[PDB]
Amino acid sequence: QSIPEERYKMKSKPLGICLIIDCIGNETELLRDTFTSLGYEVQKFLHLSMHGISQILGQFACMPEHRDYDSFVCVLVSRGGSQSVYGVDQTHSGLPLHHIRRMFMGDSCPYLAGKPKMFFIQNYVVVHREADFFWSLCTADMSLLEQSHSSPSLYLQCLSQKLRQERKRPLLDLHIELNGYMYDWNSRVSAKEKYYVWLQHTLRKKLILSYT
Amino acid sequence: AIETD
Amino acid sequence: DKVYQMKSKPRGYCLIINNHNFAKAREKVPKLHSIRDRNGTHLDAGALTTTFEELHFEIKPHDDCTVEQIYEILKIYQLMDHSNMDCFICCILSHGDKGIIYGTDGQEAPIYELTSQFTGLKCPSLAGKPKVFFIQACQGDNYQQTRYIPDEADFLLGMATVNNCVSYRNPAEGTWYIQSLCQSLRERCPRGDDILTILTEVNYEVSNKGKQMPQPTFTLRKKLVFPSD
Repeated sequence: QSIPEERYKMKSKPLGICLIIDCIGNETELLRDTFTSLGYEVQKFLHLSMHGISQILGQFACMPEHRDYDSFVCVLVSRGGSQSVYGVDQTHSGLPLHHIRRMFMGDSCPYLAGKPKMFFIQNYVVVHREADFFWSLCTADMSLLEQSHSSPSLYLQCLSQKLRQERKRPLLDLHIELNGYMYDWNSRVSAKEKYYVWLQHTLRKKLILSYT
Repeated sequence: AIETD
Repeated sequence: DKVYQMKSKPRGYCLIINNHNFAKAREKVPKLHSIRDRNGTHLDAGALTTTFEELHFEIKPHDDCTVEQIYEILKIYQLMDHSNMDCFICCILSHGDKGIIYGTDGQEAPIYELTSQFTGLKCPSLAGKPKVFFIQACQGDNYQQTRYIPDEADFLLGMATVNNCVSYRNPAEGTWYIQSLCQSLRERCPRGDDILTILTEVNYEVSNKGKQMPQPTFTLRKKLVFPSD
């Protein structure tokens, strides 16, 4: 008799929408290919302003289609602060991550109640209504973007490779190994080239991004 | 009685 | 595919800050006048004590600590020599609010100020080793911003509830979160289950019994297990 006792149902086709918001534009098709391979319907929006982000997230949170899907994923890439994202806007007070949470909570977003809501955020810096959320926040220095030959996020690329090759393993098991890899990469570079990875979640069941 | 913290 | 080394005897210290008596939060701090003493927290402290002694940690209990005391205790552990230990655990049982915990004297201590005292730079003898915090407390008054820990690796914070909300304490049985946590560690560690998997199970048990939603926040980068004798 193993734990967790239950497993999030993962049967719908598609498994859900994979909302990609890349305000920077350096990421490759890698992550989108991987999530499509997993069975997600990918929708991509590039270089959005904070307003654009609030507006696209708000919109997606009310998509009646969620009722037919078993999960939801959002990948967010943007310059930002400790716990917020600036989008392409030149500002110091971004859209706080907890507001993003508020938009998808059980009350606000009912069509996703009891369904796993996953957020993978690459930030570049200088039922209870709060259940079934999974937050992955990677923070790296903006100087990684100030290079003549900018490098795509090692975090997002590693996430894609793990999901592509080991999709039947629990997401958290995969992510802890991803963290180990980021730690190994970090052990080779100064702070302005490191990828720090922080996680927070309210999952109540086994979560595997593969058909149950 | 069930108390909150 | 790695696991944090967890073989030393003891494994490390398990600090338990247990706050029961909130008289002053009514005798010296004007706004918490209706703040009730935490009846049942002693059962929690005892459960944590027996759970972790069985898992080979050296228990260091401290009861009724004002915020000043919490800081001095934490400072003493920050300066101690953990070089022969594989882990460090710090449990805090008290009243709380959005992102913070209350001292018995009604003063506040941001959770982030507590955990960040154990970064590799500040506590070298725990650098590369898991630093685990378990906090039973409310995080607001909602019933149904901080990121709690540093972004560097090896931190695990187990919170009884998401931010802005309350957590429940049954005066005769202990708190939902701590009692569930201890029961799962006791039953599941001997079976080889990792601590994060156990915390998801706790999220589930507690959320099934208003409703309460626990929440782990962490930067762990290896599987964490507490091998049980």
